[PDB]
Amino acid sequence: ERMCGRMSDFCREHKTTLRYIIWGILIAGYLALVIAACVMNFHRALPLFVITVVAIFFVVWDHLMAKYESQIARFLSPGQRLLDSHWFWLKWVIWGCLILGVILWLVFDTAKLGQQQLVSFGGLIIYTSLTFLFSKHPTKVYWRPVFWGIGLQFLLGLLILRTEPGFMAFDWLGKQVQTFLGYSDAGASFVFGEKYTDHFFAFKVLPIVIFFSTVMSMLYYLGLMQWIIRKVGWVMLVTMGTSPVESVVASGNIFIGQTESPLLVRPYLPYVTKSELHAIMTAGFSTIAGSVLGAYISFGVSSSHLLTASVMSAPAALAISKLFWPETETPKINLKNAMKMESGDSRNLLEAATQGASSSISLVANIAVNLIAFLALLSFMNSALSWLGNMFDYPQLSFEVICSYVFMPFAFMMGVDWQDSFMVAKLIGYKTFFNEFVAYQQLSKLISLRQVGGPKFVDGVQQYMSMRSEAISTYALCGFANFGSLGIVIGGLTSMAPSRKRDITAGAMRALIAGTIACFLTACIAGMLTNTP
Amino acid sequence: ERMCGRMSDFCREHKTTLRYIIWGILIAGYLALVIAACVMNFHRALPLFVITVVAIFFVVWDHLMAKYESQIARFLSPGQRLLDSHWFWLKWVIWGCLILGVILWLVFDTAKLGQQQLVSFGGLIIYTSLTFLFSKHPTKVYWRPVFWGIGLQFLLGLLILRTEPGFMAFDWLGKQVQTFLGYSDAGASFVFGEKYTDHFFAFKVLPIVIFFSTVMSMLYYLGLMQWIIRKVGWVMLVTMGTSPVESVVASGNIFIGQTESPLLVRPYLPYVTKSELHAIMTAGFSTIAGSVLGAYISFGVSSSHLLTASVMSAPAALAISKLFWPETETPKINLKNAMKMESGDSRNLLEAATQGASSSISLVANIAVNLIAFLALLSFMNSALSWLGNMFDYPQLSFEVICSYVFMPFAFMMGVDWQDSFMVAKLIGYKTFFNEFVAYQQLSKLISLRQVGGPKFVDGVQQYMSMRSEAISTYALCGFANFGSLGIVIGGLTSMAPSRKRDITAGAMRALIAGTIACFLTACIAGMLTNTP
Amino acid sequence: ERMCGRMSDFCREHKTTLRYIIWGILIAGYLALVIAACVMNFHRALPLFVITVVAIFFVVWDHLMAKYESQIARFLSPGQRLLDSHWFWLKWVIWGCLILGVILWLVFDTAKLGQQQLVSFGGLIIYTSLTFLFSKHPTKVYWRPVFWGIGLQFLLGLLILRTEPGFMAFDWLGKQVQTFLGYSDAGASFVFGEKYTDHFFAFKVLPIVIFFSTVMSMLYYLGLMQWIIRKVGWVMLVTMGTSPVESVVASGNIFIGQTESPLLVRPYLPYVTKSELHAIMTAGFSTIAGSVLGAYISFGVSSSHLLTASVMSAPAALAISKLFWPETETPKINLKNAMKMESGDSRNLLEAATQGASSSISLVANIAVNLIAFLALLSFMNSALSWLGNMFDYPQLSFEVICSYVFMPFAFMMGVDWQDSFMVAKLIGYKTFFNEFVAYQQLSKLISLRQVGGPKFVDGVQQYMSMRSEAISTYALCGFANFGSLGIVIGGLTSMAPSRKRDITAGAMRALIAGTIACFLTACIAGMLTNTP
Ligand SMILES: CC(C)C(=O)OC[C@H]1O[C@@H](n2ccc(NO)nc2=O)[C@H](O)[C@@H]1O
Ligand SMILES: CC(C)C(=O)OC[C@H]1O[C@@H](n2ccc(NO)nc2=O)[C@H](O)[C@@H]1O
Ligand SMILES: CC(C)C(=O)OC[C@H]1O[C@@H](n2ccc(NO)nc2=O)[C@H](O)[C@@H]1O
Repeated sequence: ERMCGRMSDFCREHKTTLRYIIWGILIAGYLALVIAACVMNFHRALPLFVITVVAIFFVVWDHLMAKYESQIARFLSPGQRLLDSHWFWLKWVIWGCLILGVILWLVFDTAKLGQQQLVSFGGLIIYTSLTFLFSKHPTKVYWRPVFWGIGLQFLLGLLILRTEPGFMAFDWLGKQVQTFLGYSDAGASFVFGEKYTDHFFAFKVLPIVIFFSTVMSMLYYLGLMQWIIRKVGWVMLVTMGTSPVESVVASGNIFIGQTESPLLVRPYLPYVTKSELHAIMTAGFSTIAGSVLGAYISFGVSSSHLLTASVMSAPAALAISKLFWPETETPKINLKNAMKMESGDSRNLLEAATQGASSSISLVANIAVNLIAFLALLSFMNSALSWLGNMFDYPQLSFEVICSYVFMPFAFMMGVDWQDSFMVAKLIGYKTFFNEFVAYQQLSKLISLRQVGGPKFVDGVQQYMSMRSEAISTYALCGFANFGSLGIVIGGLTSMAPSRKRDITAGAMRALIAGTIACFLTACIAGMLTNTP
Repeated sequence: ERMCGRMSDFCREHKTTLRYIIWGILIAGYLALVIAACVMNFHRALPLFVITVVAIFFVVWDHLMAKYESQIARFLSPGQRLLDSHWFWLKWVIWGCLILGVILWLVFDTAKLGQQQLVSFGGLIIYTSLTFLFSKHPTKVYWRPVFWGIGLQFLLGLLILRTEPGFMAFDWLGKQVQTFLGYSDAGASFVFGEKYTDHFFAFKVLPIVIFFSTVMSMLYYLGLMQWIIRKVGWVMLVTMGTSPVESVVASGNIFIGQTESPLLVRPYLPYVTKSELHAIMTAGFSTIAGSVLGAYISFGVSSSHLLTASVMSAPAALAISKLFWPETETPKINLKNAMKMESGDSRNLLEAATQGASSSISLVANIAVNLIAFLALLSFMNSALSWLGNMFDYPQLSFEVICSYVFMPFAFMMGVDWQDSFMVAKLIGYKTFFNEFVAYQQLSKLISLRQVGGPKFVDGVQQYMSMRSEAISTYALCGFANFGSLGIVIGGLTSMAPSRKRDITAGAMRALIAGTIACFLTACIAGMLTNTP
Repeated sequence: ERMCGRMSDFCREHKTTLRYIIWGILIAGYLALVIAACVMNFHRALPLFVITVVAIFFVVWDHLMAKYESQIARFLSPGQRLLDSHWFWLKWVIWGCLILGVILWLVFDTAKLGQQQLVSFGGLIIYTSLTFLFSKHPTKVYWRPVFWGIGLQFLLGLLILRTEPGFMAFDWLGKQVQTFLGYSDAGASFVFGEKYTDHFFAFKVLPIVIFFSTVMSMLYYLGLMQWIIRKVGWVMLVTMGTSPVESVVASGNIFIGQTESPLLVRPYLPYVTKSELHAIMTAGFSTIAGSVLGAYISFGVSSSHLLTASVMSAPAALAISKLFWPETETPKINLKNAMKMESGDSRNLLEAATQGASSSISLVANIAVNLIAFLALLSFMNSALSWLGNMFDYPQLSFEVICSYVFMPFAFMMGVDWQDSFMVAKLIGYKTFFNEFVAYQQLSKLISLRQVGGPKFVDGVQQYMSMRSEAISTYALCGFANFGSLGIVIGGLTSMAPSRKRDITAGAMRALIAGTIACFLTACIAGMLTNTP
């Protein structure tokens, strides 16, 4: 017993020092492995060396910003005062310079590119104007979030699309995510056997979703996801000027699904204002999760375009949300509380993985049941429309025919050419009434038809559309905004915050409309930047 | 801003007028489409014209009954007083006339028809007498509900079976329902692939259930289901004299499943009396849902017989409920509250569809798990009985052999001939211990064997039974009354009304027995009316 | 009415007499059937006669012990007093005799058997010593439970393994269980079709689990399971000296899963001491449920070894629990309350079956989702380790390679030979990180490779291992202790006893360690007793 007591006392004395020493030893061993790998063959060790260098740089940056925050603020303070003193006259100069730059760039670039590249900008203006017309509180609107959101969308699109080094990186990331979800697919062969490929949707895709959920739970436990969310949220906060919680949610939704994104700020969900809740819902509807990215890339959709649309949607979502539902009440939640995100209660990484996997049970069942019901309803609608048309000697009437004409103006305003506008409208209708999976499947069929080659017109029916229309469709359809998703989001949010149940239902439909409009704005910018083939 | 305010004021002024104008314009457009279709070719447009005519007739009837209710009541009032004044002597005359008519009809028709058809009437009397013997409160019984229920069953059966125009309509409706669910069958190919036919029960049937649930939720939101329920409930109320809530529930169960039927009067479940709760459970157990109708028709079961049994069961269920558990306490719930049914809270039709689809998740899983467990138990029971019989040199002993002898008297009393009574008893045992699905499957196998033709007796074992026995089996087995299904009904009812859990548990078994007896009474009437082949 | 009243009075008078008479008549009929079967052919009727004889003997024994308990206690009392009077000097004599017998038995047998058999006893000593070193309260320990637990384990292993009559009985029981669950396998063909064999794990095994749950619920309602639990618990209580509640829980866990084990003493969970809660958790972690027994036997694992390990684990679990976390506070719960177990509230057997089947829905879904997630994580881990190894010119690095070296000492201390220690270590790592199912699958693959025959070494990689190593692996891996089960057990126990939630969370890891240590002790005993092939 005496030896046990002495050992306990010794452990108590050196606890912090022992933890520091063991962590340092582990880090030193990792560095030794890296240096040995570099010594043996640097070319093979290049990725590990790059990862180590970037990790060290980020850690040093974080430590410096933490420790020296006061000094940096003191250094920045005089500049802010000088700018404020001269701001009154200088604001007009800045605005005039920005307008002149916009005019010059638009004229030169878009005029040289062609007429269609300019209709995209026209559609962007039209969409922003229409959102302003039908706003909840038109009189009280803050234009800084809207203008900064559009500017950030433009800058990100310009960098990613007009620069080859930017273009390649997103393709590389898309390939990596596809490979990760391919690893996901293989693991599900055990449970359902090697004949799991027979039932493609139920066996591959739903385990893909489950594995993504488990991985996200594990990363949340480790504390990586939170870091990236904080970085992007700080960028949006320091530029757009939005509230902290809505910014954090918007940053999270880029790689998190709509259902699980509010869990980031669940503890403060009861106290959020109506505007912030509408912003949360709009961000949820306007961005897709990482799980579907692999499947969509597999269909044939471009990885770079998908990732660019996902990144660009969040600023668009916030801007459109602010313009649609401007805030009229003070925000109670503080920045420090919002940025802080509680880690998983799971004791160890494997418990976090188990808890993350278990949650997915409901989601897959809901998705499958909803798909079955809505596809059956679509078949019945097609049969009934065909029956009705036969009376008037037009037996070809169907859901697709109606949706082609109904949604054509939106496709045309986005910058698609006249002929392909109907085809894009069909996809937009499929995305609206049914989940985007089917619309992306149709788009992949069209892309395959174009790639194979052959007659553009087998008969008076067009078979495939141009590359630029495909890019614009990829941007437009990158969202979870569906008439079926409306119910599940309402249910989940009301479950998280029962007190706010009355508020959640009121703003859901406006949130869905705002999400669709944000997708349209992203498509407009992409069309404006992409050249005609 | 001023223009927006003026527009808002103008919209506020004409709100009701604008809604009326837009609805009228839509109706006028529909009428124009109908008239154009009739002009072009009346023969093709015949169904649309008939539907429009019947809809207009029903709308006008409803409007007139609403507006002129007081005038009609005033006109009816003197007749009621005159009847009441002379009722004392006239009641004996009416009863004697009814008895004489019953005697004449029974004698002529059944005596000419044969002996077996008369045993059906004998069995009807026997079942009613036995129910009266073992009533909860034999002294206090109201015979008007029982007599009116039997009379309505007889009238509906007579009309549907003995008249060709009545017989054809129910076949037509059965075909329509079959096609309507076939639309669901196709829709589930997407989720489970084109090889879904490999696993027949799990893939086709459960999506059939899901689609039926979604369609029922959508119709409930629109407000059609409620209309038919109100009409049939009013008929039963004005003839049988039962309480309003039980009548509403019974009318709904004709096309609604037992699990979802109480949702019609969910808000008033806490305050219902014990007798009304027993009536609800009996109505739930004695009728089948619309979802299984398509599958059962597909197996080979006659559509007209299935629909006729479903329609006839509800009056039988109410009459047997009243006789078995007569009410001894006053009914609190009013007619207006009961007939009024709150529409779905879903904001839009598609939200209603999603919510209806989501609820079905539990039901399908419960059905699958229960079927797996009970079929495994059946296999074990057969193996153990065969093992025991071999000791006594009878290795063929099995569940079917015992159930053939055990349930033979019930089959014989229903009017089935002596030879086929054992085969009907096997089906009755399968229906009692396991769901009606397996029993209908066996009946379909027997019907196919009869239709193919061949030896009636391959050996001393009979292979198939006569057509009339098949009809009586179709009537007898049209119910959801099973031992396995007892638990789920109790769970659902307790979930809806936690306060009444003690009342729910006490009366479940009696309700199940009452439902089985109501099914037997319907089978007896069908046997009485159907001629010997 | 008067006749009904007279009948009711007559029934009330003879209630108890009538019930006794009807039960006696049924028993007499069963006896007549048995005697007729014996008359016709005794050889065929042997099993039924044996079952009847054993049942009669057990009923008579229970009745006699009930009625004559006071007389037996009075007869036993003088012996207890005489032993207590002379215990002071006699205890040393007893301990010395036990030690001398242990020395003689160890020397004579093991020295003859070889070096390998003795390392198992050495490992047993090492494990006990290590558990004693790191005890929660090392100063205060009661050694009688530990010594008696080890003695009972040794005796049971000796009887079952070294005697042919004992060895055959467990094989017979295993075959019976395998057939009993093969009955379940057939029953699931209906729901999933005759092509259910295509998806082996999802369709066969999960229905096996469902059927086991249903049968266990039915037996719990009938009241058989409780009888066996009481008998074994009384044996453990009268020999080991543990508290009644922990003994009751441990005895049940032999054939009951960890999740449902505390429901036996749920009402008293709030008042249990910390040590008793630790014992409950340890017993839960160290034993497998009956459902997996059929599947594991089907894979090829020996039935006798599986059943022997399951039986032996509970005494080992209790002994290790007491040694690791000794009790420091008084037990409030009484023996009578603990032994008494409330029966299921289900009204009839079929309601119990339905309720048992319904409960299994969550378990199967959780198991499938966890398997998918963890297998995907394993694939990703193997790919990443292979990528890292290639940099250092060792592309074969993988999870198996690391776990072979990491867990080798544990395998060696159990008595496995040097060459097979690494192969056993891979299985131990699989069991620790993932559920025992995958480890047993790998063991079955190895057993099949051995049985088929061929090269022991296709190359410098060993292909299959010896029989004794397979037996030791079977003993070692018979547990539910996994890093993922940590969360599920904590959640389940905390759901039952919110008051003790903090204690449940505090003492989970120690129980998880103790379960693996107890499994290792059982494996050590099995290795010590099993001869080298
Ligand atoms: C799984 C994908 C390929 C699919 O075809 O499903 C369609 C619907 O699944 C919803 N969904 C999906 C993922 C997620 N988190 O990863 N949260 C969601 O809500 C979402 O509404 C979408 O429309
Ligand atoms: C689904 C059919 C084809 C089947 O084979 O399963 C039999 C069991 O399904 C229950 N059931 C069915 C439908 C419904 N609403 O549409 N409510 C229910 O409860 C019903 O009680 C019976 O026991
Ligand atoms: C079930 C078999 C076929 C399987 O492959 O999965 C293994 C996992 O199933 C858990 N399990 C199992 C039974 C039970 N009660 O009978 N309670 C449980 O928790 C337990 O954790 C184990 O690891």
